[PDB]
Amino acid sequence: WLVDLTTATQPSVAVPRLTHADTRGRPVDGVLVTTAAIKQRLLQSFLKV
Amino acid sequence: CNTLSLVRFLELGLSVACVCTKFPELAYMNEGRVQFEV
Amino acid sequence: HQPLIARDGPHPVEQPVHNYMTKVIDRRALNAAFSLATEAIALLTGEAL
Amino acid sequence: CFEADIAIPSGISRPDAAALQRCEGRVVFLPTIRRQLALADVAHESFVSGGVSPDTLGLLLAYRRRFPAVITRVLPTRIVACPVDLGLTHAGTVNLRNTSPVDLCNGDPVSLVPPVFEGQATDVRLESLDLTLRFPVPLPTPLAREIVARLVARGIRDLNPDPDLNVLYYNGARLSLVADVQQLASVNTELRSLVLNMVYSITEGTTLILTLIPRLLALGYVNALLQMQSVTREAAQLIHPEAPMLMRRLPLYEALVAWLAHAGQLGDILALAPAVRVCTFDGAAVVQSGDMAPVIRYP
Repeated sequence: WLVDLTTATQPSVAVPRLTHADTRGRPVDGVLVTTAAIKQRLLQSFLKV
Repeated sequence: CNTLSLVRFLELGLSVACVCTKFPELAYMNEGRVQFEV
Repeated sequence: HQPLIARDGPHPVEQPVHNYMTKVIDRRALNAAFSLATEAIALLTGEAL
Repeated sequence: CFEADIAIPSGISRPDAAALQRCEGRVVFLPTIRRQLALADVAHESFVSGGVSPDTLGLLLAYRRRFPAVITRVLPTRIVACPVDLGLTHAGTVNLRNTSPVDLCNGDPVSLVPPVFEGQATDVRLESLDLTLRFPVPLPTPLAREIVARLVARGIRDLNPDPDLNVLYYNGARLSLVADVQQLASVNTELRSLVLNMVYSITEGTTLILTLIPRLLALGYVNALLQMQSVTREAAQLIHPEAPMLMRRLPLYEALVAWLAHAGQLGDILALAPAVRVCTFDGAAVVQSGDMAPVIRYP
């Protein structure tokens, strides 16, 4: 369910030139704002980073 | 009054793999024969 | 500059519309305020010392 | 003063922009006094109260309810109005646009309905976002109280038919109230509910008093002093009306509050109280139609 929701949209006409890293090299391409209540039961059952 | 009127694009690499052979340069041609001997 | 998969057959020819589309900027308020009592007007200026 | 901003919405045309250039100095009504406002609180479409378009009653309820604001300087992306109702008395001089009478050096002008004059005059419409700004008419206190009681009197002769009420001279001019060709047929259907209010508060009370006072004085300082200042006035009205009309206490005193409840409505409805004053300086003391006037805050 998430993985299509992860890419139902399409990438914008945008290169930031200032990227948010992942401590290795990896650039971040999404945000996924959620509520506090949903984020709890989502993380502990659908692993993790 | 703004930029970002730019997108970029190209497509190769797999564009030769599935093709899985190529003769380039067809000239003024009429008939192409390939015969099989098994 | 959208791609073209320019076709074989006598179906008529593709045509690249490299159109300029515009958008429209909104305007927002974001207002904030804070009180100040009847005293501390002579104060913070230098009157009632 | 405390100037308040009304936000211009999105894409309008240059005649819609020029419509905003023919209104610099009009009168604007608004519900709340938030320092940033939008145009959605302004339009005549924001006057819907029961799902239909308001009448001249339905406007004069709101015209006594919400708050006047006068646009000093027009702007792109904003509307600056220094509102009247804020500020101390006789301060913050503001400038208005006259309509056909004078607005003399005094008079204390009053905002009131458009359809007592030409209805599709001053109903200025925005074409792009498709809204309507029906600006009220600033009339001074004597004539404003004059014309309000004439058309509802003209509504009576238009109600159930069988002099001509419409001449009404000013100090110099002859004021043509009748804009005949298409307005007056729309007049008696846009003051339509309002005439019933001026009537029903008269038919109830007079037919209540003629079964109140005969039920009073014998059911004593108010007794003999009832007709003391009403000698040959109320007994004469008891002689005239009670003869050519018809003639119960527990529904009666129940009707006593209800009529007088409707009476307290109408006093807030009618009589058009002054809100702003013309008392200028170094003017010709006499304003003409289309010319500005320095207007000061409180009556």
